[PDB]
Amino acid sequence: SQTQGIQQLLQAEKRAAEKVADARKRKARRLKQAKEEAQMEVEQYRREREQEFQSKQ
Amino acid sequence: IRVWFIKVRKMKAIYHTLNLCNIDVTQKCLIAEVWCPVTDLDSIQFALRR
Repeated sequence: SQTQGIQQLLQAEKRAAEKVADARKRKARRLKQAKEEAQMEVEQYRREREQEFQSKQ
Repeated sequence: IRVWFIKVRKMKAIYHTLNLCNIDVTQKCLIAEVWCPVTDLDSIQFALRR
C-alpha cells in the first residue's frame, strides 16, 4: 500500500518529461527535414517545368 | 425555507469533512484514517458498494 503510490508518480513523471522533450525534438528536427524535402521536390518540379517549357518552345 | 436551510448546512458539513483529507503528492484518490466500530463493518462495506 506504501510502495505503489510512488510507482505511479515515477512512471507519470517519466511519461510527462519524455513526451514533452520528444515532441519538442520532433518539432525542431521536422522543421529542417521538411525544409530540405520540400526544397528538393521544388527543384524537381522546376526541372519538370523546364522540360515543359522546352517542349512548348 | 427550512429544507433549504438543512440542505445548505449539511453541504457545509460535507465540505468540513472534505477539509480533512490526504494531501498526497499526485493521487487523485484519497486515503483517510478513520476510527470506526468493528461491529458494523458489513453494513459499512454494503453502503460503500451502494
